[PDB]
Amino acid sequence: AATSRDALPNTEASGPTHSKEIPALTAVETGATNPLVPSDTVQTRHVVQHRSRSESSIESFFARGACVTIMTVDNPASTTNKDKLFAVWKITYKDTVQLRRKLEFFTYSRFDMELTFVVTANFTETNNGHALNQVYQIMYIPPGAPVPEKWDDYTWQTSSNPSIFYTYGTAPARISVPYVGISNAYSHFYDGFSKVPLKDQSAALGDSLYGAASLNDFGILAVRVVNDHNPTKVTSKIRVYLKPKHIRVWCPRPPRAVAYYGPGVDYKDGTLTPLSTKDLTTY
Amino acid sequence: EACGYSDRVLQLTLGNSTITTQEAANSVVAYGRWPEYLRDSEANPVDQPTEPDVAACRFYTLDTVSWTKESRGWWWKLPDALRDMGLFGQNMYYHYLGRSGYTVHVQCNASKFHQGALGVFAVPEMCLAGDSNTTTMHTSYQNANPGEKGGTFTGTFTPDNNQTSPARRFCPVDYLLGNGTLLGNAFVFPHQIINLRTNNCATLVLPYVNSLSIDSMVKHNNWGIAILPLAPLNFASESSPEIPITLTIAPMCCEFNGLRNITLPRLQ
Amino acid sequence: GAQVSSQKVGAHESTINYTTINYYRDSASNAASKQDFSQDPSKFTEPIKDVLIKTAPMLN
Amino acid sequence: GAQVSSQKVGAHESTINYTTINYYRDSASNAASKQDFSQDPSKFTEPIKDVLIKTAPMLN
Amino acid sequence: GAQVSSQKVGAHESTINYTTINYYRDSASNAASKQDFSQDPSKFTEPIKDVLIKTAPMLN
Amino acid sequence: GLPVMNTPGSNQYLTADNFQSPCALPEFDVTPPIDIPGEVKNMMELAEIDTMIPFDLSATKKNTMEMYRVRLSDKPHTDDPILCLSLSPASDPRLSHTMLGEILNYYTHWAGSLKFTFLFCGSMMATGKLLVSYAPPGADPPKKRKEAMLGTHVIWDIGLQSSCTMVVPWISNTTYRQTIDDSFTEGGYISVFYQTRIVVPLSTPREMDILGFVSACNDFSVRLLRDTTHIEQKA
Amino acid sequence: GLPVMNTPGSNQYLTADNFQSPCALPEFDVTPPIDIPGEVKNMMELAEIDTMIPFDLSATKKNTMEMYRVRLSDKPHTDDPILCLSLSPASDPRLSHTMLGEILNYYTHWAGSLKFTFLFCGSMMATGKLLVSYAPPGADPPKKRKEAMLGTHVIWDIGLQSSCTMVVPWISNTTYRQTIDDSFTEGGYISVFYQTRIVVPLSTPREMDILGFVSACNDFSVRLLRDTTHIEQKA
Amino acid sequence: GLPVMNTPGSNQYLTADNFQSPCALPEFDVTPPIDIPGEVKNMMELAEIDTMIPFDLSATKKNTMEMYRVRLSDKPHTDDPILCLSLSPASDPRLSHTMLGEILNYYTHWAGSLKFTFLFCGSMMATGKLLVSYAPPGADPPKKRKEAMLGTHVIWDIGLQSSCTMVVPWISNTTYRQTIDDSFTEGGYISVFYQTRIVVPLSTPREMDILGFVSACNDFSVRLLRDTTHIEQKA
Amino acid sequence: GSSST
Amino acid sequence: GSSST
Amino acid sequence: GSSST
Ligand SMILES: CCCCCCCCCCCCC/C=C\[C@H](O)[C@H](N)CO
Ligand SMILES: *C(=O)CCCCCCCCCCCCC
Ligand SMILES: *C(=O)CCCCCCCCCCCCC
Ligand SMILES: *C(=O)CCCCCCCCCCCCC
Repeated sequence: AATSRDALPNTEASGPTHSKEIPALTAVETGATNPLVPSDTVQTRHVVQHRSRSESSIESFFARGACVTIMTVDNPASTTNKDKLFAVWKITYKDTVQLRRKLEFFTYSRFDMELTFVVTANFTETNNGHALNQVYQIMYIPPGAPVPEKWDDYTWQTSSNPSIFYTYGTAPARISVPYVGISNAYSHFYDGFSKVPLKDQSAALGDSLYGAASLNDFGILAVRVVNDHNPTKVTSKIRVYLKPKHIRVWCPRPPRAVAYYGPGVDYKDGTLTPLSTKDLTTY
Repeated sequence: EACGYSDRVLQLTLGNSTITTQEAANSVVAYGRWPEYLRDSEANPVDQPTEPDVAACRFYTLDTVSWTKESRGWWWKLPDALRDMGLFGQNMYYHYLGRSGYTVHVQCNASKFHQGALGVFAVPEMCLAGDSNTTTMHTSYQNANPGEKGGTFTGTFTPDNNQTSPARRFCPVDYLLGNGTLLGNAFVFPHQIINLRTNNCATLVLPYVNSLSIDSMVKHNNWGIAILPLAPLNFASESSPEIPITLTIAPMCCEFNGLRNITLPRLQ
Repeated sequence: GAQVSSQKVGAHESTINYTTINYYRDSASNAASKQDFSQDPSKFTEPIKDVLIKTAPMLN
Repeated sequence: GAQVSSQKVGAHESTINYTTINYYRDSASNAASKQDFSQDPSKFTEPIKDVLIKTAPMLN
Repeated sequence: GAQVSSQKVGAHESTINYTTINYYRDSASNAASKQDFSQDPSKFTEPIKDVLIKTAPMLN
Repeated sequence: GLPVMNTPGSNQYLTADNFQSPCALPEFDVTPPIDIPGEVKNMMELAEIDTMIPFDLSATKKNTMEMYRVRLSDKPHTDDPILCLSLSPASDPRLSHTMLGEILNYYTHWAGSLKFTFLFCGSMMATGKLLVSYAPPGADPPKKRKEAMLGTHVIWDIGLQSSCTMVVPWISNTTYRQTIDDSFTEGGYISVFYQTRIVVPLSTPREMDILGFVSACNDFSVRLLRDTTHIEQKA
Repeated sequence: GLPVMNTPGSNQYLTADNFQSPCALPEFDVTPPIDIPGEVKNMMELAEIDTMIPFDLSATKKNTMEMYRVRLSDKPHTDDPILCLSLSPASDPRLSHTMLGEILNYYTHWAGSLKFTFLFCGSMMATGKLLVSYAPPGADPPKKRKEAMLGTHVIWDIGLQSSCTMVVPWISNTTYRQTIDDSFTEGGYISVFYQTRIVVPLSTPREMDILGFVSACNDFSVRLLRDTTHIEQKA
Repeated sequence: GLPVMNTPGSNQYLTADNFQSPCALPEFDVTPPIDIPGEVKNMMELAEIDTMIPFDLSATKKNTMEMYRVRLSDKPHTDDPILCLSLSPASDPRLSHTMLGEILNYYTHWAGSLKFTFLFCGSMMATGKLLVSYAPPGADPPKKRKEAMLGTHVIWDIGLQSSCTMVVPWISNTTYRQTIDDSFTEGGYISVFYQTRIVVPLSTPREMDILGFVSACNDFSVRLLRDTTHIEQKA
Repeated sequence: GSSST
Repeated sequence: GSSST
Repeated sequence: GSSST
């Protein structure tokens, strides 16, 4: 029944003491933190406490859209030697660092995912030609479904994959997704492998990456400009924002202290000294 | 208690095994959850589970290691450290799936004239960092899984530069808890400290923790045990003191699903 | 199907309320209520088997 | 004319509901309710004239 | 959760009312009600310890 | 007008959305339904129907009637496999094109129990005992009866009841498996062995076929709808 | 259509907004939760757990295990500090990387009482009395026991209860302090002194370490969520 | 979607609008109010407080302390004015910078009664009777006691009650006057005269100052909010 | 008015 | 439901 | 109709 926006406990007035009760003395070897409050070691006045922990609830701590990737696409002249660029991104929160670090204060999590898409475009060649307003197709390709090989091949039909057709210059696109994990929670850390190496099998055959579970965890987003080729080339970027709604988290962890180095917990030489010089008896 | 009972004096009995201690600092139950069997409401594989009970839920003692002034720390993974322990290991390798909780009892006595403090941490999903700066996530199954001998921490990161035949092992730097986070914060994990003047053991009761009700014990370790000297060993005025550290661990409420022929892993 | 909840009113100019109607079948589409619960830190701050009484010796 | 139905709530943060009002005369304009029924597979899996008892011989 | 208040009707063509529904959890998001109170100026115009009777000498 | 504020998502077209829209043919006289036999309410009903497995996809037998026929003979007892198959119902080439396999290829995730039924098509005079096996994943895939025996299995005695069923019970670490080859969500091994041997009298064919069928149990389900790879339209 | 009038804010994307949006995977079969141990409901629960302070950030001790060790010895009594620390839990380099410090760096404002617990790691034979001090801000930071004594303090007697806690009570002018170094919202001074001296018998180490821990009290809170400076992604 | 039709006004930003908008800091822990003395609920409360008039804006006295001092002396009786002032509270240079004048310059319209209080600052030994006058507009502005007498006035006898108040009653054709110089909404004339003369004994200053104050009565109001001309920001 | 399912 | 001022 | 929290 205690809610996140409830006020914290009042300070009760306490006077002088002389007893066998020893709140100040403890033993951290036990694994416990001493539950003390100011009235245990100093004289206090009565204060009616109004402050609350509302903004540090798990939901409120995460209640923000974070950028997780930038996808690049274009629409060139038909005469180009290089193919029309469509983008393919393997969904993850580990390409950027900020949301990753926040989620990694915890070992496991459950949440509904809100994805918001901000789309910007520009001219590249110092031309004077124009381009009519672009429509973009953001196709979700779940693990197993055919990945596009060309900006215009059959897969963009999307009979079953979810697609967003976004019109340039309109409000940024947005969809929600349920908790889609194949486990009862998302694992931010997996201390294991996806294969057991057997003795009767070759080393190559039993091998797999440390800490990786499903190779294609959540599938792909594929993005294209739906408009046909245009004389003047336009390049666009799709910025993807992830917000974890309706979230639950388990098993707290110390936050990432040295720079991220890949999708695992690995660290690079030369980045291992976060702390700065400060003298023991200097304020 | 007025009839002599103490926080410091405990007896633990599991199966045909008993541990006594006269210098404990209470004992810890991780996240306040005692180990339990998998409930029908949370169950997933439908076949009748194997539950070996006293045959596997008993205290197994691993190889004793040695604490010296140069020790940087030790680590073990569960269930890996127990993979060769009597009928627990057998039940593990014969089944696809398995889940288990543990009582971890770390032992280290000295004398009223020695000093030092070991932080004993139980970490869920204790993913450790690799030795390479050319490839991430490349620690081999064999090196990730030392069995009962465990591994150790180092004070220095030193990258494997042999690109022809890479070592493919962890390089766990102690002040970074071997995983890129600061050791001073490891206390948010279930822990006890063996501070020689106060206590000669640590006892951690660990529930099965995972994002699943049951999983591959052979592919995945649920818990990591990390022991690090928070305050170094010291004795009288000797330059080279040594005291032993012994781990005894008991599986608890372990059950297994998916029986077939025995798994024979490539461990070297 | 309207949900009427109260606001915690910070700066002031009765209970002031606000209204919420869900427009979609899937709860995943819903906004966050922010009507969240708190809990005691004990599973992390006092994970010990024998209950700690802070005025007493932690070790006896 | 509002229809109030419950959501099957998957991830959690009572019954959570949602509201639906039809804006058009033609049922063809309506969204899909997704409030669908299941049936037994028997017309395809057991199309036999004499009822099958699985513990018994299929042929006697 | 609808709030129904009356308008002070200036130019005319019963009580004419208007409706307000708050759409957000945070009272900070709310519009201003303009349903404000007045007070007596005394704390500024008569801050004296002994109550002033205007027909009487201010000094006696 | 009513004061309104346009939110993100405004004006997008999500192909999976579920909104109302204006009818282009108002007051149209719709033709009523009639009670056509064979109505389906859920795709898993189709997955619960037995369809036949193309077990023998050898270079010469694949894409011919022969791929459905597993050849047995009255040879002396061996502990060597008649067939070996991976429990990857949407991706193993022998399962992926069955009706179950096909429906699973429109979804990303599957879960539940399955069942394999074998039909003996030799003569009435032919006898035999076979061992049908399911080994959950994690060990060496069974290549000898000795290993297969240790896992889930049914010893099939051939006789008047022509067919025998082995149920592959849902035994998985994850709550749902992927519909692609994936080591983390691997399903293990289906295999068939000679328990004794096929025995025939004289004047009888010494070789015959068995046919195999797969279907889903009532606890079987799929999720996360997706496009299949089993059809395409190049150009 | 219903007459409507688009207001300011229309079509913007505020990253902190809280709106509904269409589901891309309708009728998806969600996997139920299980009762995983260790659920956290509020980040301040983590702040109430003791984590160890890197007190000695000297050029040679920083970023090594040694930074957590405060060295004491049995030298004759002095009134000079063992350590000196600013009560700036999010910005002082010794506090900013503790779990408390880390969580505070995602917020702009903090308030409430804190507590420092010290652990004596010398031998059982070692005795000693220390003075742990908190001086609220505004005067000369204590560099001698004489000054530190006059403020909030605990005289710690070393013995069987290995550890001792000093509570830094919430004593501030503002209702919330800033999570950066700021003179207006400064917190004052934490310091530790020898009350008597460490005394050891013969055959005993004459030098030892104490370890220190910080955690939040139940009246502690934070607000105004913000990005931390404790991680970055250059390029 | 619900059929809607965008009306005129859609997407504009009116700076005087009153709409809801999304909160950039959700669940923020607001600091409670405390009961600070001096709360104001309406700007007219400030207008009801007496502030001092800069009557003498001569080239040498303006923008100095001297502008507030109206000099009187014990000279023989005259019917000539001590001061003359237009009732244009927002625009006459002597009234426009008083607190009343200042608040009126944020509004276009004013209405209601006003009051002028004069303070005699000569010595106790100084006596005198003065005539304070208000002539509503439309005739020759009073330059002689003879004319001023005929309008609204108070004959002030100097004595122990140091001060005297004349109320300028709301007497207007329009329901509200403009806060600028305007002949249609002109307010008339304030003036002060010697009724008898200031008389002093010997050994006493023969010249002294009176100070004047203006404030609004409880029936006073303003409307149509506007920007003032009393501040600017060139460049 | 309102139906409820 | 509805408040009325 | 309406729920009230
Ligand atoms: C039209 C756009 C549709 C977008 C559909 C996205 C569906 C996929 C959701 C991905 C969920 C990612 C969750 C985050 C990561 C996991 O926590 C960890 N790597 C552990 O499993
Ligand atoms: C419960 O909701 C009954 C009251 C209905 C109030 C008006 C609903 C406003 C419009 C909602 C439209 C439907 C959303 C798809
Ligand atoms: C049943 O619908 C009675 C309650 C009405 C609730 C408010 C309706 C919201 C606007 C619908 C407009 C009409 C659609 C053409
Ligand atoms: C109290 O509000 C109950 C009556 C509801 C009246 C219709 C509400 C109109 C739409 C409000 C939508 C919710 C705003 C987030």
